[PDB]
Amino acid sequence: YEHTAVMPNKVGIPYKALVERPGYAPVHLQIQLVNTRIIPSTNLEYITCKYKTKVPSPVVKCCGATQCTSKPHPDYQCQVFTGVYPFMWGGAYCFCDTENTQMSEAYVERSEECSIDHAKAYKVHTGTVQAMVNITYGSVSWRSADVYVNGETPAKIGDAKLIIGPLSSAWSPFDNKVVVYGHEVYNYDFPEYGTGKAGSFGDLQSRTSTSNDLYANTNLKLQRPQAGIVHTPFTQAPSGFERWKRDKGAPLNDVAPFGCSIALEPLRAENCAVGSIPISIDIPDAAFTRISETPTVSDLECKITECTYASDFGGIATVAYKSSKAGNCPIHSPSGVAVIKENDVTLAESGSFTFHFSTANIHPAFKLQVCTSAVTCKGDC
Amino acid sequence: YEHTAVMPNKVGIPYKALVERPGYAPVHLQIQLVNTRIIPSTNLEYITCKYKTKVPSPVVKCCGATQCTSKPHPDYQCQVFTGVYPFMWGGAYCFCDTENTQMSEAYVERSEECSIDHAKAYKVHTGTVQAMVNITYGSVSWRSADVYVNGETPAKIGDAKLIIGPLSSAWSPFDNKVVVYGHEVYNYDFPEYGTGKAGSFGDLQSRTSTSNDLYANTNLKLQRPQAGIVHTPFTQAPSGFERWKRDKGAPLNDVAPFGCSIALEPLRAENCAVGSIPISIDIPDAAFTRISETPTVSDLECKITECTYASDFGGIATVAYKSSKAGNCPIHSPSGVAVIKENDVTLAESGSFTFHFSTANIHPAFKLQVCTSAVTCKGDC
Amino acid sequence: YKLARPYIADCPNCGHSRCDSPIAIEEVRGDAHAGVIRIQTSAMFGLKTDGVDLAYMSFMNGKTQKSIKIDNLHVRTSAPCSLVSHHGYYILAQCPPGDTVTVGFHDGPNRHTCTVAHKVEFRPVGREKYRHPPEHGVELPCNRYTHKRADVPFVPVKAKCIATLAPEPLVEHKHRTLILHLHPDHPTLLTTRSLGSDANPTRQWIERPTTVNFTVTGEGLEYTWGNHPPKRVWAQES
Amino acid sequence: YKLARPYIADCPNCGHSRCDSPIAIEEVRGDAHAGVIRIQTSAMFGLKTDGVDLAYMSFMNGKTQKSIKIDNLHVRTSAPCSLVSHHGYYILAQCPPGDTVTVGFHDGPNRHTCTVAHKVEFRPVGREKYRHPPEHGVELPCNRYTHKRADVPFVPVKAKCIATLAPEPLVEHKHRTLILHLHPDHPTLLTTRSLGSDANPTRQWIERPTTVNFTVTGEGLEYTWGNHPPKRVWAQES
Repeated sequence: YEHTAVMPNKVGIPYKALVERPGYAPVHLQIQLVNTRIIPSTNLEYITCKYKTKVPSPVVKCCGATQCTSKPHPDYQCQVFTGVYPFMWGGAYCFCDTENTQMSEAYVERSEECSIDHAKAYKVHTGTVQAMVNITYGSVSWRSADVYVNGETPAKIGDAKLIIGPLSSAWSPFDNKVVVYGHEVYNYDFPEYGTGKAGSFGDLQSRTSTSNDLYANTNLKLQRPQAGIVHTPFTQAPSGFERWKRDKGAPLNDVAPFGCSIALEPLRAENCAVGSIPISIDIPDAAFTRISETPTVSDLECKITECTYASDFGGIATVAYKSSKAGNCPIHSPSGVAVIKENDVTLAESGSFTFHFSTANIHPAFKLQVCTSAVTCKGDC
Repeated sequence: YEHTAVMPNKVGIPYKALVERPGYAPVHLQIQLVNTRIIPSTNLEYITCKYKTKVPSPVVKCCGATQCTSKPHPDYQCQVFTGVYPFMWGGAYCFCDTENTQMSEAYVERSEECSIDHAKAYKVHTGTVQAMVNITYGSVSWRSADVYVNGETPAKIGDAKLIIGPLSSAWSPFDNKVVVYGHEVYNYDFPEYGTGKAGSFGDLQSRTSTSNDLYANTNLKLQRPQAGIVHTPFTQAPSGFERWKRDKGAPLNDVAPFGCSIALEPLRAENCAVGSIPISIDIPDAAFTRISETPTVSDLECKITECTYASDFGGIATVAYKSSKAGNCPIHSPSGVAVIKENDVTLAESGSFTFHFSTANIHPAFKLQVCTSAVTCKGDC
Repeated sequence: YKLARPYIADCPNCGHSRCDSPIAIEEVRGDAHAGVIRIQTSAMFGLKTDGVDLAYMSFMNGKTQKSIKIDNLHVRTSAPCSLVSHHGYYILAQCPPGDTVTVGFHDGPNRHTCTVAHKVEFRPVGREKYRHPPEHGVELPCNRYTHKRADVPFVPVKAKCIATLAPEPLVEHKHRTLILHLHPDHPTLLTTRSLGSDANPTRQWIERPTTVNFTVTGEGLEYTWGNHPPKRVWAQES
Repeated sequence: YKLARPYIADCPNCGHSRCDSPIAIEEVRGDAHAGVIRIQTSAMFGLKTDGVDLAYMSFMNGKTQKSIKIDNLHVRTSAPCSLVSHHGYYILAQCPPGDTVTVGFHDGPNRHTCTVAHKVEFRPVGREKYRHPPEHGVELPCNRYTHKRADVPFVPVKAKCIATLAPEPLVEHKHRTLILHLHPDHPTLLTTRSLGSDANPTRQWIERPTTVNFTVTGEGLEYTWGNHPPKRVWAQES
């Protein structure tokens, strides 16, 4: 029997429901979202990472022209300076000034730690959404199952065959262009491999930055060669990758309003509280009555031993009764201040059933219904 | 100087325009979109290709059961048939009757040609658009610049510096799911990577063709063993790829409206005439001359020597004039019946300047404009 | 280098009381729209005792694995086939469909032939299905094989292979309208579209002198006229 | 190489009036989330005449190729450094500030020291700082290098790096409200967000006994404190 239900991603209230079928007493359905992984397919646009600076000795031709020769490195920058140093070696270096020309070169390179201390620019194409949907029937709970949203991987557990249709909200901080550093994800724009970025991520660009011969925009501006030292001086606008990494004042991982632990590589948002999960659930016929609703439940009193104020399943209560015939009978409480975890009781002329319940209230007064007859239970949460 | 025009994507056809600027002598502008390539980002969903059915001789155990041994071949199917051959002849000699068992196996594999004689299931997400934009400024019609139509980098290539504001796809004859024949695209939907289907495209599925990785459904249905020989007989309904293969009416490669010649590896639509491409054109002052308070053009007349209608640029015409100072004047006619190819006229008195024009009318009557003087031209096409 | 040599083998179909034959074939690929066929044979050309030559074969002819120059081991479809290249384990000959490759001994009054059937799928994959290669006209999509050895097998390729045709349509551009005066002597698949922005998605097979008028955007049109891949025309007005 | 002896290299700057030194640093790795730096340079530690050792070095002094036991010959970055492992061509040291890398001989008449500019940073992989792992506190992911000679080369890898722990985080549960009495002895980054459909999106670095009350919608909250493994509740008792 197929029963299609939608469970709120709330572990405060696990969403309790009854499965009706004609000539039968209902089936225990308690649904808990144990874990959510929102996983999208990621197409890498570029790497940006910690560079290591290389300062070579600059090619100076005394009394002759020197033009920059490109030497390919991630932020290779040169500038050609004439009048490099004062005349003679009494003011330091070279007879000429006018004819003397220095190419003042410096660059940044890759570290081989640009594959383990780097952020990653991702274009994002359509994903899958997992919801670990635990559906409880009788005292047995575990049928906790992930299913890919694309209809390619349905849970075919017999007593709760779950197909998980698209979650109503699936926490994706994995938008069209997203940079992920570590766990910390930042929505950040980038082109495919277009214009550079200075003072933000895209400091190094290229599909891998663990190699040399890249395109950078760290905005290195060589200054006139300092006289009395062999050096290549520069001013710069701030190093953008490091600056972007330090713009962690609210990464989406850390402000995830579902408590999602964003984790990196295809990218996923782990253990969210996001959305409500469509579930098409194949209810087992074994968890209804024999062929007829024929149990009668009579002479009932309900005692609550304990409850904790507004809990996951902190309610423990027992309903004493006398029951006739045999079926599998619902021990749920439809009420909103408490709903019962146990939504089945194996009717076989049972006279005591201890049920576990969940609440969202500081007092457990729920009307619990057995197969036929219902009572109200009371205690304190 | 920047002059911003919007050029129709007409493959090989220049969109003729006049660039007017005061305190200068206006410049010839014709911008021809030579090629537009819409290239979208491709997620290969699967290879599917021309399979070869392999029917090996079946394993017959006389006087004992035969159990199938699975093999990873795409639509490997076996069936165990018991009591196949009675005492003596029946299609094999066997002493035993009911204990005689044949396991009838057969399968499909990839053919040797299946990585180049294959169709390709592609998911398509948003692309890049390159445009080869041929820009004429002044008489010289080759200031041509390759320019990204999508948002990456402005063309500083070519003498005419072009910026095309972003446009990720100018038209994708590729939907979310697009089938490629092997070079021709038909928009056709299919389910993502997995096991093939004998009723939709992708009778073999998996992102590579190796006949191991490939999981297929071709509807191989084993039949009861042949009587008079040991053989594995089977029936099938046509495979979904094969049904798709017999669909080849009107491929987008050969029928797409703008002349989009779809080409395959990353999917792309070559030589589309789709839409119009905004071009901000840096046309320097060098294709003008200062003022037109003395590069005034006066006493102009147009005689058309020849024209041919329905041609690219079949108009040939001449302007006699007097100019007070030399310049470069656009000889453009923003008329609809004719637009001028060589929209430049070298002002300098001579009584003839021969300009080339394009027409679409049996009589070439266009109002031709130089810098300051306008005329009407007449001839016969 | 090949790791197998010819052998006598039971033929899939040979004449009754001769099915105990020499010379046999393993597999053939003919998935090509090419006129050439790639053969994996056990009656191997491109194998002598020394291995790969271009005009020598080896066979077990009801004898032993030994070689002679092409003479007694003949490829056929059911009619002669002329080899192009021999590559050890794999043979290449033209026997156009590749669904029937026949290795046969054609000496004395008797006609001995073993024929092997193959598991080829030759399907459209081009812009049209068409005739096997002749010498004349413009090519169309095929999936040919390499025509030289590398010593083991010939590799699979996709290219374009020859097709017959007849004089191409007399095009006339006029006011936003293009008439194609056609003279096929051979069936042509005519595919059209305008290349401006007008779709015109029009397939028709034509033969015989006829006219077919098409609309144009005035910004060209493609008419593919069979036994050619897309042909395109353009102009300010077409 | 590892067994190849040190040699003169361009770097015409030393702190004395002799500057004809080795050292130019071929490659350096120090973009770790550890505190340690692996240097590849001429003026090799982990190489004596015996080849690869863990507690001897070799160097060109400016003109004298020899080996010594490590005495007054010190590696430094922007601070002294005590080596951890020596691996031939590779030096491995704990160097807390990083950035510049300075290999120097503080010998008598010729006192050479070369420094090469590089960007060697030690940073969070999460949000807890690393710059010199001690031996007290929780182990967390980092980049590091192998710390024993394989005579294979020392190259980047990821290992485990200690980062400081903080005192007991006294949680107090109340209804729809979770006050967190937190008592850092050291800078802890406190990030919170609810594990409900509400949120507590509050990053702050905290030090010293404070309280911070947070909302709970009935689905608790996650708080990561110090970037130490999260303390998370999912109850409406929270």
